[PDB]
Amino acid sequence: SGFRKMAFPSGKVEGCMVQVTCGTTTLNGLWLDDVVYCPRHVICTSEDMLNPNYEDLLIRKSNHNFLVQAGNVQLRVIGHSMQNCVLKLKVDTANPKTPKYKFVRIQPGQTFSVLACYNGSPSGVYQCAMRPNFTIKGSFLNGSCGSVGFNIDYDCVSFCYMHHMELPTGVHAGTDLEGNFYGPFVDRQTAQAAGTDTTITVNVLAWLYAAVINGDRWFLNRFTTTLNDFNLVAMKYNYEPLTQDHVDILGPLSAQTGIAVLDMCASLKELLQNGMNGRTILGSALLEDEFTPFDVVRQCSGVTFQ
Amino acid sequence: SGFRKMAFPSGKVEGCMVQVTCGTTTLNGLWLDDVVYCPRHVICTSEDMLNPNYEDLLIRKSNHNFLVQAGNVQLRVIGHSMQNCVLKLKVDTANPKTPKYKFVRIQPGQTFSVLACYNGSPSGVYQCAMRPNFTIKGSFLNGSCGSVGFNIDYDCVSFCYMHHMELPTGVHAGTDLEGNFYGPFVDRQTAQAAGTDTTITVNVLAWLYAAVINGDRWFLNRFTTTLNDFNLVAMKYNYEPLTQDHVDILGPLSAQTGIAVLDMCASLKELLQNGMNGRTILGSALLEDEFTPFDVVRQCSGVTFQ
Ligand SMILES: *[C@](O)(C(=O)N1CC(F)(F)C1)[C@H](C[C@@H]1CCCNC1=O)NC(=O)[C@@H]1[C@@H]2[C@H](CN1C(=O)[C@@H](NC(=O)C(F)(F)F)C(C)(C)C)C2(C)C
Ligand SMILES: *[C@](O)(C(=O)N1CC(F)(F)C1)[C@H](C[C@@H]1CCCNC1=O)NC(=O)[C@@H]1[C@@H]2[C@H](CN1C(=O)[C@@H](NC(=O)C(F)(F)F)C(C)(C)C)C2(C)C
Ligand SMILES: [Cl-]
Repeated sequence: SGFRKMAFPSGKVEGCMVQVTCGTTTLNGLWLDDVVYCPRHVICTSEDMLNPNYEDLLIRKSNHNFLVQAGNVQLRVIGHSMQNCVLKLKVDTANPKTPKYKFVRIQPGQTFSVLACYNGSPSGVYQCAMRPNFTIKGSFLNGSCGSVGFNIDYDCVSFCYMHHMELPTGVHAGTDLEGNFYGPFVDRQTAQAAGTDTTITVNVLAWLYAAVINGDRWFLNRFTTTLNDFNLVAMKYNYEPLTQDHVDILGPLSAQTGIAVLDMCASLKELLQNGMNGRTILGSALLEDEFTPFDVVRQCSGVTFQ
Repeated sequence: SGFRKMAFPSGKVEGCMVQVTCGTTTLNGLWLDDVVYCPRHVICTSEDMLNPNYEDLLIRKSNHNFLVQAGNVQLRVIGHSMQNCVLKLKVDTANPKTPKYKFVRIQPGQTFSVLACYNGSPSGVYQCAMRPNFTIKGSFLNGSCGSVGFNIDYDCVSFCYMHHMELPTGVHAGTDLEGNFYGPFVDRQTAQAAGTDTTITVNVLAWLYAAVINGDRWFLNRFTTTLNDFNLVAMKYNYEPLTQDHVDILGPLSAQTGIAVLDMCASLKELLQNGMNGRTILGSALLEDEFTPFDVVRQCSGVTFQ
């Protein structure tokens, strides 16, 4: 029993983290095979970052201008290219600790683990959700750029996030590993703000199933609803629309608990309209939307990774 | 910016996890050098666990009765001994991935990372606190026994917890790595309950400093208090007494923010007496007591591990 925000074990990713320095700018890189991936603004000074011309700064750089360290080992750069907002440095050494891996662009609502790094070294690990507004609610200090987000499937690391920047309200934006931002952000220091966020409904329902599984069942009412009535009531509270796909995704939890998805929807509608009235669910006084159905299943069914 | 419950990177510990089977009971073991450490009730059947005689069951076991697997590799046991509630299996292979390490018995209030495992494989990682009542609020399914808790200091893993059991209310109990339980629990299936828990005051204050650092400052009042008046008011709310040691421990955060500890104490007193009145601090609607001063410093100063 119990239900915690749980990250994926980080060891496979730890063995991929390097320090990248260019001029006086140092951040983190991801060393896979014989390529180091890092945010392309490693090639800027502070000054430059207000409105940088990245292809101009990069044309003026030679391989030797990039210092890549993996512990007390310098890796010689033998090539470099820019892919969108990500810089690729070819090195003369393939990373022996390269795991089985993919690059995935995740969808709003999907979670991942962030391995927060400084100077190519891990600080710690925690789970995040890609928010509907294409931000994450992270913990990142200066030096954290190049820190990555990932999922593990069994033996395979799916890299989905590389950290670039922090927006007002202390939320975070970055790219997939092909250097395309999530959301409308740009890698320059100018006024940008996150869009107004929404609550990930399917995830809140998953979390309500997690509660039931753990014996926290007070919020279950005797009623059902239609997907129609549910979506109308939830729109008022800034909840995303629940789709039939979302309903189908919730099937495993629904089947495990014997609670139809539209019954849980009725229970949630009552929580939204009536609030929690001094009560907690799974320790929490607010509804949690940063557990996916799969996360709930993994945690409550003990899925592991090799 | 941002403030997340962050675990230590798990890679050093992952390389130490094995599966231990004895008869039909399988759980996790910790492989350091040429010793595998696991809960001693691996040598029980279900039946046995209601009131086991561990030294009797163990005398009837031979080395070969313990199957230790590390991936698709069986490690031959060449010795076995019991230390309190922990079984030590000497194996014929020293673990090549053994990190620099210590065994520490942590104090109530101190945090650690748990690497939750099943069948010797990692499921995920999350942070916990040793509660004043010597339980942790974990996430552990059947098969999780032998999962360990740890801290990383730079390069050195301090192992402080090995998981044994789950109590009513879905909280968890276990041992240090010398097999002594935290708290009054015993490794047998009989009625045991956690003592009534208390809130870790020093940790809540640390978390209030974290909030200030992140710009969440609404709860700061203009007042100060004495350590005396604070401790009287906090006793009513089931908060632990704050000691001068705790005050001294909070010095770094106090100095960084310019807020005296007894001013923060005044702010907290007001929160306890008046509640939060619909407001959140760092995303949270309840006061959080599972971040230590050091955790706050690490996260808000970017301490890393090699
Ligand atoms: C990242 O570049 C980094 O860690 N380092 C080390 C270094 F200084 F050498 C480069 C940082 C990470 C930031 C720093 C503030 C705390 N948390 C973080 O995530 N990224 C940046 O500093 C990026 C790069 C320039 C500006 N910027 C920002 O994050 C800024 N944001 C914005 O301008 C805004 F649009 F509002 F989002 C800043 C104001 C937070 C500094 C780039 C190229 C966008
Ligand atoms: C641990 O032994 C384990 O994971 N495994 C795999 C196995 F079955 F082969 C042995 C489990 C972990 C438990 C299981 C329930 C979910 N979460 C957990 O942490 N530990 C136990 O099962 C221990 C051992 C016998 C009984 N027990 C308990 O946890 C029981 N608790 C109690 O009796 C009580 F005192 F209330 F705390 C149980 C009722 C939760 C099964 C030992 C030797 C104490
Ligand atoms: Cl909360």
